[PDB]
Amino acid sequence: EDFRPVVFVHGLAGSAGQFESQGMRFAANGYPAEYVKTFEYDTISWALVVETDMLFSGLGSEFGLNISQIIDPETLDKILSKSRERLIDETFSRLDRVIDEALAESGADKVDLVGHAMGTFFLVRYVNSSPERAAKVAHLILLDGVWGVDAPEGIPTLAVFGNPKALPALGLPEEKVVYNATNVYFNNMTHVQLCTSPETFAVMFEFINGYKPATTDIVPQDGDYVKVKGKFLAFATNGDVSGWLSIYPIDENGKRLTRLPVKFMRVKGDFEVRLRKGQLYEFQFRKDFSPIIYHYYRAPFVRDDLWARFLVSKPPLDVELLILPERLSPAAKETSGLLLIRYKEMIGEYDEEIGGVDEVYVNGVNVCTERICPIERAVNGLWVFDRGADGKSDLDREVVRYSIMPFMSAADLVVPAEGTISIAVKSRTGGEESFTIPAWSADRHSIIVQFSDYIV
Ligand SMILES: CCCCCCCCCCCCCCCC
Ligand SMILES: [Ca+2]
Repeated sequence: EDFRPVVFVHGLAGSAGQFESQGMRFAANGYPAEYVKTFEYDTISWALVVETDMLFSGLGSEFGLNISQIIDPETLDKILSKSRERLIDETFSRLDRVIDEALAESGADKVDLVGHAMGTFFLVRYVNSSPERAAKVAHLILLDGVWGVDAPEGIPTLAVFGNPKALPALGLPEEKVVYNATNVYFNNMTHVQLCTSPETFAVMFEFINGYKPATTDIVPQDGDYVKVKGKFLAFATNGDVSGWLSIYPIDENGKRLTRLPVKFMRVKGDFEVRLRKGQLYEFQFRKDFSPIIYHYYRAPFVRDDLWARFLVSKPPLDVELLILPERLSPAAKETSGLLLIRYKEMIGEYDEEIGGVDEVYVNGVNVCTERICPIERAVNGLWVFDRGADGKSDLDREVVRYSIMPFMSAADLVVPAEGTISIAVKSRTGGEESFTIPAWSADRHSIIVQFSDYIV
């Protein structure tokens, strides 16, 4: 219509998935869906080579603490041998091409840029790098990231900050400011929650358009079908993953309704398919060079979604092998193993400012406890399996191997591989969501369930 394109840049260990709900909100208010673009990049090399400062000097987080512990000391040397000026130049030239293609497609003369966390550091350096690049930017939005620096010269900038306690608040408390920018605060929100919230959407839309949006809801569209564009990619490093995808419509207990899949395809990174609005589906994937069968579950699509992401574990940060000892035990034919994901921190420790606790039940047992999901761990990914493969559910003994992974935690719960698994969430901001799926065995299968990041 009379709108300009918007481009989003994610933070450390992030992807286009943190702007998926915001893209659907922009389209519900009149934007052509294809006007909302995302730029993805390898965050492990960027942090170590370009943002070494933030990494070991708090500007950022505690990944620095868990780099030598996770990445192979040799691999780390290969990464560190890369030229910094070279990495900066080649990555910025790729963003140039994404911006130029959005301008040619829309006829606009400028675009709006949005960054989250480490992505804010990335964008301030990008806009400051040349007059030519800044001349193509109408507005810059910085979400819960950098502070204590000048907004780029001549570009209207908005900075939005969340609850300091949220993560290592060992620094500035409730007083972070970007110089010469409009600065505002949401003290009731955690880190990733601030990026995906409907209140943040209303603030960004008014800053760039001059009026309040008519709605912040994810409005179902008319028609029987929806267009879905997605990608299978490596966690954190974000490179394209190759494999085979089978899609099956399923009933209320997770049983497949058709004999053959409704869609079957060879995927190399990005894929596109037409599906039924409001219908529950199972996305089965087999990745090249692994015999494991993956089953991904989520709520039905109610409108077109051009930003879906399916995360896959790959070197040099193969987080999934942390679970291999148990997958190799004879007991694995008898239990299931699952990963629960939500781009809005799951919190089991009570706090006033935040004002609420989440409850997450698996076969009736709450795994979002004060011990497993404390505020400081900012849990977006929760692993549930039988630690030790001993047939015992010891929920009070922490699973130490995950204490070193960012945004993740784990629960020692025996889930029998017979019949179905029941999963239910009661959100700290109100409302509930539930799933029933088959209890696939861990010796040959992996289960991923993604909860919606906002329930009205
Ligand atoms: C700021 C964004 C945080 C994102 C947290 C994601 C947690 C889930 C990690 C999934 C790792 C790959 C799993 C592959 C399938 C077993
Ligand atoms: Ca156990």
